[PDB]
Order: sequence, then structure tokens, then C-alpha cells
Amino acid sequence: GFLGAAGSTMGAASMTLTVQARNLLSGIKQLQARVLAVEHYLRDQQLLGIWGCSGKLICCTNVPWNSSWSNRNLSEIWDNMTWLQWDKEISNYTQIIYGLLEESQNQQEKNEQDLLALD
Amino acid sequence: GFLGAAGSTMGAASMTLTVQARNLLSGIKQLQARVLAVEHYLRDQQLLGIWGCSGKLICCTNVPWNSSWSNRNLSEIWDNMTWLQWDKEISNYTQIIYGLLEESQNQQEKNEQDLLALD
Amino acid sequence: GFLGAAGSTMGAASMTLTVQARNLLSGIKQLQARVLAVEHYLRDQQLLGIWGCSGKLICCTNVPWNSSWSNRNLSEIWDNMTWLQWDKEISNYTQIIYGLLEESQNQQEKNEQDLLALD
Amino acid sequence: NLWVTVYYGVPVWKDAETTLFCASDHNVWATHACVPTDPNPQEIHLENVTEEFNMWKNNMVEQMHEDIISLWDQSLKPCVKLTPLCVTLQCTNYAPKLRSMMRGEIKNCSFNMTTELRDKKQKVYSLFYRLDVVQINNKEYRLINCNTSAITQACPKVSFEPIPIHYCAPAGFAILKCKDKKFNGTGPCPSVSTVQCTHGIKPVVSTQLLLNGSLAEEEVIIRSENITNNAKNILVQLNTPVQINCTRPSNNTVKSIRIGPGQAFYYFGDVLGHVRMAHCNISKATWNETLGKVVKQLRKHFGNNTIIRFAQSSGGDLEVTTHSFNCGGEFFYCNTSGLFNSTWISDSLILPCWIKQIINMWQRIGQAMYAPPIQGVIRCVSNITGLILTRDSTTETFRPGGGDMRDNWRSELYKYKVVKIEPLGVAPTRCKRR
Amino acid sequence: TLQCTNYAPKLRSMMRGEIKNCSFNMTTELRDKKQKVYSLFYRLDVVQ
Amino acid sequence: INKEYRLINCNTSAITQACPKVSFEPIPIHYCAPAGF
Ligand SMILES: *[C@@H]1O[C@H](CO)[C@@H](O[C@@H]2O[C@H](CO)[C@@H](O[C@@H]3O[C@H](CO)[C@@H](O)[C@H](O[C@H]4O[C@H](CO)[C@@H](O)[C@H](O)[C@@H]4O)[C@@H]3O)[C@H](O)[C@H]2NC(C)=O)[C@H](O)[C@H]1NC(C)=O
Ligand SMILES: *[C@@H]1O[C@H](CO)[C@@H](O[C@@H]2O[C@H](CO)[C@@H](O)[C@H](O)[C@H]2NC(C)=O)[C@H](O)[C@H]1NC(C)=O
Ligand SMILES: *[C@@H]1O[C@H](CO)[C@@H](O[C@@H]2O[C@H](CO)[C@@H](O)[C@H](O)[C@H]2NC(C)=O)[C@H](O)[C@H]1NC(C)=O
Ligand SMILES: *[C@@H]1O[C@H](CO)[C@@H](O)[C@H](O)[C@H]1NC(C)=O
Ligand SMILES: *[C@@H]1O[C@H](CO)[C@@H](O)[C@H](O)[C@H]1NC(C)=O
Ligand SMILES: *[C@@H]1O[C@H](CO)[C@@H](O)[C@H](O)[C@H]1NC(C)=O
Ligand SMILES: *[C@@H]1O[C@H](CO)[C@@H](O)[C@H](O)[C@H]1NC(C)=O
Ligand SMILES: *[C@@H]1O[C@H](CO)[C@@H](O)[C@H](O)[C@H]1NC(C)=O
Ligand SMILES: *[C@@H]1O[C@H](CO)[C@@H](O)[C@H](O)[C@H]1NC(C)=O
Ligand SMILES: *[C@@H]1O[C@H](CO)[C@@H](O)[C@H](O)[C@H]1NC(C)=O
Ligand SMILES: *[C@@H]1O[C@H](CO)[C@@H](O)[C@H](O)[C@H]1NC(C)=O
Ligand SMILES: *[C@@H]1O[C@H](CO)[C@@H](O)[C@H](O)[C@H]1NC(C)=O
Ligand SMILES: *[C@@H]1O[C@H](CO)[C@@H](O)[C@H](O)[C@H]1NC(C)=O
Ligand SMILES: *[C@@H]1O[C@H](CO)[C@@H](O)[C@H](O)[C@H]1NC(C)=O
Ligand SMILES: *[C@@H]1O[C@H](CO)[C@@H](O)[C@H](O)[C@H]1NC(C)=O
Ligand SMILES: *[C@@H]1O[C@H](CO)[C@@H](O)[C@H](O)[C@H]1NC(C)=O
Ligand SMILES: *[C@@H]1O[C@H](CO)[C@@H](O)[C@H](O)[C@H]1NC(C)=O
Ligand SMILES: *[C@@H]1O[C@H](CO)[C@@H](O)[C@H](O)[C@H]1NC(C)=O
Ligand SMILES: *[C@@H]1O[C@H](CO)[C@@H](O)[C@H](O)[C@H]1NC(C)=O
Ligand SMILES: *[C@@H]1O[C@H](CO)[C@@H](O)[C@H](O)[C@H]1NC(C)=O
Ligand SMILES: *[C@@H]1O[C@H](CO)[C@@H](O)[C@H](O)[C@H]1NC(C)=O
Ligand SMILES: *[C@@H]1O[C@H](CO)[C@@H](O)[C@H](O)[C@H]1NC(C)=O
Ligand SMILES: *[C@@H]1O[C@H](CO)[C@@H](O)[C@H](O)[C@H]1NC(C)=O
Ligand SMILES: *[C@@H]1O[C@H](CO)[C@@H](O)[C@H](O)[C@H]1NC(C)=O
Ligand SMILES: *[C@@H]1O[C@H](CO)[C@@H](O)[C@H](O)[C@H]1NC(C)=O
Ligand SMILES: *[C@@H]1O[C@H](CO)[C@@H](O)[C@H](O)[C@H]1NC(C)=O
Ligand SMILES: *[C@@H]1O[C@H](CO)[C@@H](O)[C@H](O)[C@H]1NC(C)=O
Repeated sequence: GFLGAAGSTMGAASMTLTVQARNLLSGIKQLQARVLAVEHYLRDQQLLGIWGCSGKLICCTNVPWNSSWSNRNLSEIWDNMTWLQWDKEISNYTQIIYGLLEESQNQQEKNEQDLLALD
Repeated sequence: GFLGAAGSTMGAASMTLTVQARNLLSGIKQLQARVLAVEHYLRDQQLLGIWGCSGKLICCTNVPWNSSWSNRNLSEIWDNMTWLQWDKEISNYTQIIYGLLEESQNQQEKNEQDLLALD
Repeated sequence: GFLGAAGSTMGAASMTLTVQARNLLSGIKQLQARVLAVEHYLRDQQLLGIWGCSGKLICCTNVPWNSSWSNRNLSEIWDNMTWLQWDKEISNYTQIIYGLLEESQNQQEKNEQDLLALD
Repeated sequence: NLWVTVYYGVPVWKDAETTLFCASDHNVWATHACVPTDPNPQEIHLENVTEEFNMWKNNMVEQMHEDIISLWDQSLKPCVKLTPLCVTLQCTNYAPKLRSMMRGEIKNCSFNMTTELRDKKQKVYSLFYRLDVVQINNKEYRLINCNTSAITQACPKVSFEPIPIHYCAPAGFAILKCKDKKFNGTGPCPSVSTVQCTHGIKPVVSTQLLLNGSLAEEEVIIRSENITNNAKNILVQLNTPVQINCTRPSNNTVKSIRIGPGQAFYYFGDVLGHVRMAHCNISKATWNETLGKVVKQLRKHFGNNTIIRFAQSSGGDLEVTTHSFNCGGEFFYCNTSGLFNSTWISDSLILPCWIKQIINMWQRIGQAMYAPPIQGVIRCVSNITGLILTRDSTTETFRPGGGDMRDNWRSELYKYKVVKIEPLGVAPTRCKRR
Repeated sequence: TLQCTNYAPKLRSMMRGEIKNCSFNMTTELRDKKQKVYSLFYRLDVVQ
Repeated sequence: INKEYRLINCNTSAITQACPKVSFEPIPIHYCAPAGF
């Protein structure tokens, strides 16, 4: 169900992303609400685009983990914490992570162009 | 031309998908109509996304054909049927196929993540 | 900055595509303006999709340059000309390139489907 | 050994009911929220495609009347409201010695009328038709609108000439055109073509006879929801036009006055020539041929041994019992008694016409409009391209019927259907993903 | 301008003055004719 | 009117009284582009 995994651990919750994603699209003020929802959806799709993640729900990238953002171990993060707790844990670093992802994808695309140029 | 292949066989009609794709996008009720057209377009694009087909008109998956949905051979389906007749013959199965496609993409994404995890 | 590289050479300006991509998504007439902006964005994304570029910002294709569109050498184009001048220079050829890109992608997708069909 | 392949852009569609756009290349029908039409409209014939059409369930008729009524009201609202005209009238006969059919039709009525200054009143005299002014008890009369509704004065600068209006599909939807001669408005159509937008449809308002409509080239087409159900109307599309010349021969004077700050009332003045009754000239030979074609089609539907009779409307209001039409802002009502007077067992007809200055369009009660007068003598020429018939056991008697504009609009929209595109689909192929 | 009297001059049901019987000139369908009309009002709606 | 006088607007239109609670002092207005422009 929608948000059914919200209280589950991050690992278990990672298996329910499809239902939550599919329910994101589902006088003047309601039309404004529909337009705003579309704009937010497209903002998320464009953010995935500039990172090279537009084609999938789970997209691995080439940006390493800083460890200053959070020093919890992998097992702790995925098996003990919930996604709300994780969001709080790194709420101060989102604008840095997104910028690094943007730079990484830009370098990846330029590298692909240079590799394709080889005869 | 737009829908020119509607009466053509499925095989020949598969070569005209570009025209319909471009023709899906081309006073309060006029704005409402445009918003609804956008919502339907985005629902279809998200549905292709969850299937891993966001960038293609034709994409293959790993989901097998049940054969109970339709026991016609490929020659009969592609040469002796129109898309309208095919759509009618599987009208009771479409949502089952959609569910299987979503599960297949979820398994592919998790398997891809695990393969990428190997050094 | 938005359009900060607009006066830069095409080569230098190619490194700021993500600034434009991010910024382009930043009483009834105002809602109409927002909906039209969304429709233009979606038409551009659909146009990239039909070409098979998915979410890539720099998309390399299989369509050769004819040289009748512009006979400048690569170095002159990228180092001694801006995007405004270049876009004006080839304004009469844009729809031909777009048609060639759509045909090339349709052939590529059919070839990929046939390759996948091989056991 | 088969796998699912997903196709996007598949030429499949479903029946749909959605909002259509206005397209059109002062007039009451002019629409600001309307786009110029395509200079080169596209039509794509669908080869080997047969599809069921149903005019009776077509959802574009509802949009047609909703758009026409809303546009009408929006155009009429920003005009002078005649609140001080619902007053007691003291009337006499305009021309007491006439022996023509206009005897008693026009009355000369006096009333005290408010002026721009609240302190001052001005007696006014004007002429009205006998159908707008009704006796209370010279004689005293009142305007009929005072019985049910207030009057808005239509702006004299606004023209009522029908402008063809195109209805265009929204993106993601398409309009299919049957384009099949002798199609009876229902069932399979093998000649279906896809159009992005329809041709222009004029908002022509009439009853009993269908004016300025499409002609059925192959033969007269008889359309009904149920051809043996006498509660439904029969819509007849002719294969030949019938030219009709209607006129208001009197040379009428027009006067205007100011009734309040920025408000003015326009009214009928004296007559500048001999008083003559409005009438319509219909060729008898052309009508005779039209009757022959209608009768043979009715025999085909009801049996070749049936006697057919045409008769005048048995009852209802003037909008139902008589033919009505608009010419240049003037609203004419004509008896038609000489058109539906015949029994079939197997050179020029003049119809009297009456003028009503105050009308109630589209069967709406509680709203009314006062048309402005028009100067001089008005003549108009139009084509009759269809008929409305209603059926009453040896002899089947038919009458004009009518009275519902949605049938008049359906008689034009019967050829078009709205569908939604379903660009996604699946099919088995011998193809696996990596 | 409203002219009122007591609808029920004698009663001890605590309504002795709650309902007034009022008359007024009013207007009519035609602006030239006025019609005097009588109706009842509650004391909470009508004030002297 | 032709002492007896009338308001200058009487022969043009009805005149609306502006609400006295609404100030008429100009406020600088900034025009902003919609997204995409
Ligand atoms: C079916 O179609 C026919 C073909 O158009 C249509 O007949 C046309 O009707 C219009 C509207 O009455 C005619 O246009 C008028 O013609 C008169 C001729 O005397 C002109 O004077 C009119 O202009 C005056 O009025 C205008 C305001 O209405 C003013 O703005 C203008 O300055 C003039 O004062 C106006 O042009 C048209 O001429 C005829 N067609 C022909 C060939 O005569 C018919 O009415 C349609 N059927 C129905 C039921 O409407
Ligand atoms: C309507 O009736 C009035 C009253 O009779 C007409 O006005 C009078 O007309 C006569 C000649 O017919 C004059 O001698 C009077 O002086 C007029 N009096 C007024 C007060 O106008 C009026 O003309 C009639 N309306 C029409 C259109 O003829
Ligand atoms: C309809 O037909 C009648 C006669 O059939 C026409 O009446 C004639 O009109 C002219 C016009 O100047 C007169 O000179 C004749 O004296 C009239 N004769 C008769 C017998 O009425 C009438 O004008 C026609 N109307 C239209 C609109 O065509
Ligand atoms: C809540 O915690 C309990 C503890 O074992 C667990 O069993 C349960 O599944 C958790 N809820 C969800 C939604 O995962
Ligand atoms: C971790 O973040 C700090 C922030 O100041 C930065 O200085 C450091 O280089 C980062 N380390 C890595 C490995 O990214
Ligand atoms: C990971 O963090 C949890 C948090 O309590 C701790 O219990 C666990 O021992 C840690 N594991 C490692 C390998 O640091
Ligand atoms: C974010 O920063 C604020 C101070 O700017 C600090 O109080 C808060 O604890 C920080 N939160 C995280 C999750 O780092
Ligand atoms: C229509 O049917 C005829 C039958 O001979 C066939 O030749 C033609 O190719 C068909 N066209 C389409 C579009 O199905
Ligand atoms: C085919 O469909 C039937 C329907 O019940 C199902 O029982 C069967 O297992 C399906 N087979 C495959 C291979 O999907
Ligand atoms: C396909 O099936 C039909 C009957 O369902 C049969 O007539 C036809 O020969 C078959 N074709 C192939 C290639 O198997
Ligand atoms: C789908 O189910 C309905 C249920 O009555 C049935 O009438 C129809 O034929 C079925 N269609 C298919 C393709 O199974
Ligand atoms: C503009 O031209 C000057 C001329 O040398 C050059 O130095 C400068 O880098 C140029 N800047 C851009 C943005 O093109
Ligand atoms: C290149 O341009 C010439 C100019 O006429 C044209 O004939 C030729 O077909 C073009 N080639 C391609 C591949 O577009
Ligand atoms: C590009 O063309 C110009 C035209 O004169 C020439 O001067 C320049 O040297 C050329 N550059 C290259 C790299 O061919
Ligand atoms: C494009 O067409 C215009 C006229 O429409 C012409 O003036 C211009 O030179 C053309 N440019 C090219 C590059 O063909
Ligand atoms: C206008 O008002 C006067 C007032 O005395 C009255 O005598 C006269 O009859 C009124 N006019 C009409 C037409 O009723
Ligand atoms: C007013 O409307 C009623 C409604 O039927 C009608 O009977 C009556 O005759 C109308 N008044 C006049 C004067 O005709
Ligand atoms: C319309 O024509 C079709 C032709 O087969 C017929 O089946 C249908 O009953 C007709 N309907 C009416 C209302 O005439
Ligand atoms: C059509 O009208 C006839 C007339 O009696 C009736 O018997 C029949 O049931 C009607 N059918 C429909 C579908 O309305
Ligand atoms: C209508 O008027 C025209 C004007 O010339 C005339 O030719 C035509 O015959 C008239 N219509 C009829 C039915 O007489
Ligand atoms: C047409 O006119 C002739 C004149 O003799 C008449 O016999 C015939 O019945 C008429 N036809 C119709 C359909 O009225
Ligand atoms: C039409 O003419 C007939 C002839 O008897 C008459 O009875 C009927 O009342 C007339 N209709 C009108 C509306 O005058
Ligand atoms: C109606 O038809 C009869 C013949 O049945 C005829 O005597 C009568 O005069 C006709 N009336 C009209 C108005 O046409
Ligand atoms: C009708 O009256 C007007 C008023 O000036 C005049 O110009 C016009 O010629 C008259 N027409 C006829 C037919 O008498
Ligand atoms: C009436 O029909 C004739 C038939 O030739 C046509 O030429 C004329 O344009 C039509 N007029 C209207 C207004 O439909
Ligand atoms: C009605 O008006 C008359 C004067 O026209 C006045 O004398 C009378 O008191 C009024 N009625 C009421 C109830 O005020
Ligand atoms: C009365 O209206 C006219 C134009 O309709 C205008 O010229 C005149 O000045 C107005 N009267 C006054 C006092 O302004």
C-alpha cells in the first residue's frame, strides 16, 4: 500500500518504491493543485535526468560517500533506521550531494563523448 | 500519417509509432483539457519508466508469454490481425501483464545493483 | 549563472547545460502560462525521447553531418562562434536534422529488437 | 518461447467524452477564447477500418448547446438591462383601418418612462407587435416578459449572423468522421477517416425545418433513435437544397432614446410605407420533388403499401407549432401550413409570417431578450437542407414536431465521433531483454 | 417604512410580543402599481 | 441643465464611488518571467 513501508526499515522499504512512485500522478484552485503536482513531479524527473538516473527507480552513481554527512555504518543505516530518520540525519547535506551528483554526471557524459570519438 | 496504420497489420503498423508519439502532445475547461492530456501522457511515461522502457518506443522484457492470454501464433497475430482486434482479445489481461512487468523490472533493478556491487 | 555562458564560445558554453536545464523549471493567465511552459518542456523531452537520447544532455547519434548545412570546420565552429550565431546559421536545416534523427532511431530500435531476438 | 514486447504509440483508441476546443478563422458568435483554424486541415482515410457510430449518444451535442448558450449569455450580459420598461402600457391600434392580415398586429402603446435624472420622467409612445404585448384586463396592456422575467437589451452593435464554428480535439484525442453516404446515424461505418478538427458548424437556430445544413449527396437519409417509437423525432437529411426567400417587406422606422446614465433603449417607430406582412416564398415544384423523395424513403422504412399524410402541428407554443428563424437580427415565425398539407396514396407558395420582438430562446423560462429593431425592409435567402418529422394504422400521419435545438445540432454532428488514443499496448514477440 | 401591531394581543405563552403583524407598501411586477401587503415578522427582525 | 445643474457624468454612464479605504499611492511592481522565458 501507499506509504505502507514508511515505518519499515530502509532495506525493506526499498522494495516498495513502485507503489509510492505510481501514486504520485494519481474550480481554479484544484486546477492549480494539479499543475503544481505536475511541476513537482517534473522537477524530480529532471533532477534524475541531470544525474543520469531518469530510466530507473534505483540508480547507483559514481559519487563516493563523504562520511562527514553521516558516520553510521551500512548495517545500521539500512537495518535499524527508517527513511524518515535518515532524511533527518542528512537534511543539512542535500544541497551538497545534489551538486556533486550533477558534476559527476557532467564529467561522465563528457568522458562518454571522448570515448565515442575514438575510431 | 496519424493513425494511418490503424487498419494495417500489426507488423506494418509497428513502424508508424513515431507519428502517434508526436501526436500525443501536439477558457477554464480548455486549460483543464490540456492538464488532463498532460496527466495522461505523464501516466504513460511513468508506466514505461517502471518497466524500464522510458527511452524506447519498442522494448523487450524478461516476462514470458502465458499462452493462455492468446494461443495464436506470431504469424497470425502480426499478419492477420489489426491492433484494435488484438487490444480487444487481451482486454481482460492487460493489468496482469502490467503487474508482471513491474515485478520483472524490480527484480532486474535489484539484480543489477547486486552485480554492480561486485568488485 | 543562467545564460552566463550565452556569450561564451560554443565549446565553453557546452559545460553549463545543467544550469539551463535546472532553471527552465523554476489570475487564470498565470496558470495558463505555467501549463504552456510545462507543455513546451514535455514536447522537448518527447523530442529527445523519440531520438533515443533518454535523459542525456549531450546526445551523440548515428546521423552523419551532410556539410551542406554548414561547411565550417569543427575548430572554427566551436572556438570562434557563439551558440546564437550558430543557431541562426542553420535555422533553415533544423527540421531536416530532426527528421533524420527520428528515422535513424527507428532503424536502430528495429535492429536492436532483431539482435535481441537471436538465441 | 514468446515474451512480452511493449509498444508505445499503438494506433488503438477507446470511446471518450472530453472537452473540445473552439477554432474559427461585432458578432454575437465571435469568441475570444478561440484559435484561428488550420489553413490546410488534415484528413487521413483509414483503410479497412469499420467502426460503430451512434449520433444519438454523441457527446458533442451536449458541448454544442452548452457552448452556444454560454457564449450567448456572455455576449448579452454586457448590455443595457431594460428594468424601467416593465411598466403599464396604454395602447390603441396603429392603423385601425387596415383590412390586410396585419390588422391588429401592431399596437401603439404609451407609457411614462424614467429619465437620466431621477427627478424627471418622460412619456414615450412606441409600436409593438401583438405577440409581445398582452392585455391586462383605449386598452391597457403589459409586456409579456413581466409575466416571467426581466429583459436585457441586446447591444445593437452585435450581429447575429451564424459563423461556422470548428470543434477541435484536445491533444491525445481524435475525431473520426464516418464519411459514408447513406449512413443512417447508427451502427458500423466502413469509411471512417481521422480528423484533428471538424469543419465549421454554423449556430443556425430554427425549428421544424433544418436550414443551411449538410446535404446527403446519395439520397435522402431518414434518421431516428427508434423508427417505430412515436415519442422520438425523425431527422430527414435532404439530397437537394430547397431555396427559401423570407422577408419583412415593411419599411420600418427606428428610434432611440436615453433611459439612464449611459443606458439607451431602441424601439420601433412609425412605418414609412404601406404596411405589409412578413412572408416566405418557397418554390412549389422543388418542394413537390422534396416531398416525393421523403415519401419514398418513408415508404421504404414503414412499408410500400402505407398511405402517408402530412399535417400541421397539433399543438404547443409558437416555437413548436410554427417554423422560426433569424434573419439579420430579426426573428421570424412562419405558419408552414402549405408545406405539410398532403396525402400520398399508392407555382410558388407564400407562407404568412409574424414577428416577435421579445423571445425566449432554447426553451429557457425565467430569461428573456429584447432584440433591437432593424431599419427599413429586410430580405434573406437560405437553403432548407433537412426536415423534422414526428409520427402519430393504415395511414401514418406526420407533423413537423421539433422544438429541441439539440436535435438540430445532432443533425450536423451525426458524422463525427470523439475517441481517446491508447498509445500503449503489448504483444508477444520472440525477443528477450539482456 | 413598516407599520406594525401585535399579532396576538392576548396570550401568556411567553410569545406576547414575539410575533408582529406588519404592513408595507412594497412594489409590484409593474413599476407604476404598488401593492399594500400584510405579513408577520418576529420581534428580532423588526426594530422600531 | 438649462440654478439647476446636473453631474457631468449623467449623460455618459453611471458613476461608481471608489472605496475610500483603498489607497491610490503607486507601489513599484516587478515583472517576472515565467519559467522557460
Ligand atoms: C444561410 O446562409 C445564407 C448565406 O449567407 C444566409 O443569408 C445571408 O444572411 C446574412 C444575414 O442577414 C446577410 O448579411 C446581411 O445582408 C444584408 C443585405 O441587405 C446587409 O444589409 C447586412 O448588413 C447590414 O446589417 C449589418 C448588421 O446585421 C450591419 O453591420 C451592416 O452595416 C448593414 O447595415 C448583412 O450584410 C447575407 O447577405 C445573406 N446572404 C446573401 C447571399 O444575401 C442565411 O441567413 C442563412 N440562414 C440563416 C437561417 O441564417
Ligand atoms: C401613437 O399615438 C400618439 C397619440 O395619438 C401619436 O402622437 C400624436 O399623433 C398625432 C397625429 O397622428 C399628432 O397630431 C399628435 O400631436 C401626437 N401627439 C403626441 C403626444 O405624440 C403617435 O404618433 C402614435 N405613434 C405612431 C407611431 O404613429
Ligand atoms: C413572393 O412572391 C410574391 C408573388 O408571388 C411577390 O409579390 C410581388 O412583389 C412585387 C415586389 O415589388 C410586387 O411588385 C408584386 O405586385 C407582388 N405581387 C404579388 C402577387 O404579391 C413577393 O414579392 C415575393 N417575395 C419574395 C421575398 O420573393
Ligand atoms: C515494526 O516493528 C516490529 C518489530 O519486530 C516489526 O515486526 C514490524 O514489521 C515493524 N513494522 C513495519 C511496518 O515494518
Ligand atoms: C568530507 O567532508 C568534508 C567537509 O568539509 C571535506 O573537507 C572532506 O574532504 C570530505 N571527505 C571526502 C572523502 O569526501
Ligand atoms: C553499526 O552500528 C550499530 C548501531 O548500534 C552497532 O550496533 C553495530 O555494532 C555497528 N557495526 C559496526 C560493524 O560498526
Ligand atoms: C543542521 O544544522 C543546524 C545548525 O545550522 C544544527 O542545529 C542541526 O543539528 C543540523 N542537523 C543535522 C542533521 O546535521
Ligand atoms: C486492405 O485490404 C486489401 C484487400 O485486398 C489489402 O490489399 C490492403 O493492403 C489492405 N490495407 C490495409 C491498410 O489493411
Ligand atoms: C497460463 O495461465 C494460466 C491461467 O490460470 C495459469 O494457470 C498458468 O500457470 C499460466 N502459465 C504460464 C506459463 O504463465
Ligand atoms: C497459426 O494458427 C492458425 C490457426 O490458429 C493456423 O491456421 C496457421 O497455419 C498457424 N500458422 C503458423 C505459422 O503456425
Ligand atoms: C472478458 O470477460 C468478459 C466477462 O463477461 C467476457 O464477456 C469477455 O469475452 C472476456 N474477454 C476475453 C478476451 O477474455
Ligand atoms: C569576450 O571577449 C573577450 C575578448 O578577448 C575575451 O577575453 C572574453 O573571455 C570573452 N568572454 C566571453 C564570455 O566570451
Ligand atoms: C546533402 O545535401 C544535398 C543538397 O541537395 C542533398 O542532395 C543530399 O541528399 C544531402 N544528404 C544528406 C545525407 O542529407
Ligand atoms: C577553418 O576554415 C577557415 C576558413 O578560412 C580557415 O581559415 C581555418 O584555418 C580552418 N581551420 C581548420 C582547423 O581547418
Ligand atoms: C534561410 O531562409 C531565409 C529566407 O527564408 C534566407 O534569407 C536565409 O539566407 C536562409 N539561410 C540559410 C542558411 O539557408
Ligand atoms: C403617465 O402619468 C400620468 C400621471 O398623471 C398619467 O395621467 C398618465 O396616464 C400616465 N401615462 C400612461 C400612458 O399611463
Ligand atoms: C403568464 O404565464 C402563465 C403561465 O401559463 C399563462 O397561463 C398566462 O396566460 C400568462 N399571462 C398572460 C397575460 O398571458
Ligand atoms: C441503421 O442502418 C443499419 C444498417 O445495417 C441497421 O442495422 C440499423 O438498424 C439502422 N438503424 C436505424 C435507426 O435506422
Ligand atoms: C422501438 O419501438 C417499438 C415500438 O413499439 C418498441 O416495441 C421497441 O421495443 C422499441 N425498441 C427500442 C430499443 O427502443
Ligand atoms: C429568391 O430570390 C432570387 C433573386 O434573384 C430568385 O432568383 C429566386 O428564384 C428566389 N427564390 C424563389 C424560391 O423564388
Ligand atoms: C408532384 O406534382 C404532381 C402534379 O401532378 C403530383 O401529381 C405529385 O403527386 C406531386 N408529388 C408530390 C410528392 O407531392
Ligand atoms: C396557420 O393557418 C391555419 C389555417 O387554418 C390556421 O388555422 C393557423 O392558426 C395558422 N397558424 C398561425 C400561427 O397563425
Ligand atoms: C389542406 O389539405 C386539404 C386537402 O386534404 C385542402 O382542402 C386544404 O385547403 C389544405 N389546407 C392548406 C392550408 O393547405
Ligand atoms: C425606408 O426609409 C428610409 C429612411 O430614410 C429610406 O432611406 C429608404 O429608402 C426607405 N425604403 C423604402 C423601400 O421605402
Ligand atoms: C443552396 O444550394 C445551392 C445549390 O447549388 C448552392 O449553390 C448554394 O450555395 C446554397 N446556399 C446555401 C446558403 O446553402
Ligand atoms: C402605502 O402608501 C400610502 C400612500 O400611497 C400610505 O398612505 C400608506 O400608509 C402606505 N402603507 C403602509 C403600510 O405604509
Ligand atoms: C452629452 O453627450 C454628448 C455626446 O453624446 C457630449 O458631446 C456632451 O458633452 C455630453 N454633455 C455634457 C454636459 O458633457
